[PDB]
Amino acid sequence: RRTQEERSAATREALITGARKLWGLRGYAEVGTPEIATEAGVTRGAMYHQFADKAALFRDVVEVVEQDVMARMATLVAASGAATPADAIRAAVDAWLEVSGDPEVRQLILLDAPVVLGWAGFRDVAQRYSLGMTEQLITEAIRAGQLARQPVRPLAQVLIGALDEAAMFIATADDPKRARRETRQVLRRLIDGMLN
Amino acid sequence: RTQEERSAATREALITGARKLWGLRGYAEVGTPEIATEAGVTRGAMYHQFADKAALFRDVVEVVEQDVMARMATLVAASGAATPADAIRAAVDAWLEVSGDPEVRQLILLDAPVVLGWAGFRDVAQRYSLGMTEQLITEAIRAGQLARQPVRPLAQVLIGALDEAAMFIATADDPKRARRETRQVLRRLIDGML
Repeated sequence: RRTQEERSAATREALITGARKLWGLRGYAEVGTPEIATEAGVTRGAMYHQFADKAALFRDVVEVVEQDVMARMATLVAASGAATPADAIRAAVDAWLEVSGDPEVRQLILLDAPVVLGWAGFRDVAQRYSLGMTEQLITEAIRAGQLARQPVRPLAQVLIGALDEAAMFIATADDPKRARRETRQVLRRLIDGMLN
Repeated sequence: RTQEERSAATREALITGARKLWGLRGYAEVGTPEIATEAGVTRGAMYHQFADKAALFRDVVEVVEQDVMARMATLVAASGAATPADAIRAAVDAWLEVSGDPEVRQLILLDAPVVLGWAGFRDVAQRYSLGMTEQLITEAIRAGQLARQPVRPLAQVLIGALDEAAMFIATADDPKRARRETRQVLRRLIDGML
């Protein structure tokens, strides 16, 4: 026997896992909640006990994917050997271009999320984690004397705007391999210009 | 009067009314009946000019983009900028002024990427503000004022930064200080870029 809180937690995770998989492959518009409930092996009644509607489930999917994106990026940044805050910023660019190239991340984060959530929803749900990490890297680069002292939150929001748009440019390009290479170069120059 | 004069006046009334109402309340909050009513057009005539709500939005974005391009060009010329690099610098101030218009933010920044999709909006902006940015970047490179690099990605990434800068100011608890701080970080980023 499982306790009710245990069954509720296992039900919730199965739905997030199933929605993430199916929406990742086919897009938010192409998969309904009945097919997701079936995929998770849960009844529709249990599903609607965890999530009021389709959009509430998508929001949780986005949160979980974004957390995964950050963890994957931290691994790539650690693998780059970056040993200063500025070098971590440079590596975070390449890490983002690699992870956002994941077809599931492309579908869920780049194509679906800005449309399903709107601007304010995407900032609050999707962007908040990356914005916080970016603010920290900026603060540390200023502390280390690698970046001129300046307002941290506006600069972080501007960088995130540039990085999100870079991923969109690659994701929609008729030659994504080429677009990724060109975009990587302009982003590296933009970061190097931002720094000392 | 002439038949095309009628359709053109009908088309222009629908775009003007849709621009105004969607500008004030957002695409999702105004239906085509309220727009036809604002424009003084019948439900049949409005349908004859625009197949669906999104088709009308596409023409609204075109004229708004045109207005943004013209306002940006006017302010940059008015700033006294006389080199491509100074024109790029002046565009920061010009955009922060033009983007203080809530209709511009609602239609271009909030609605357009949702209603048209990102690539669908790009197809419109490439003929207007995006194309203009690409040209200014090309000229700064030709002048040796900007490091040679892929023009199309740089133009689009810079616009992405400017889009979010405008939204950061608009939602700030203190918008007046946010505009000053955001101008500073944008100027520093551009000056480092040049």
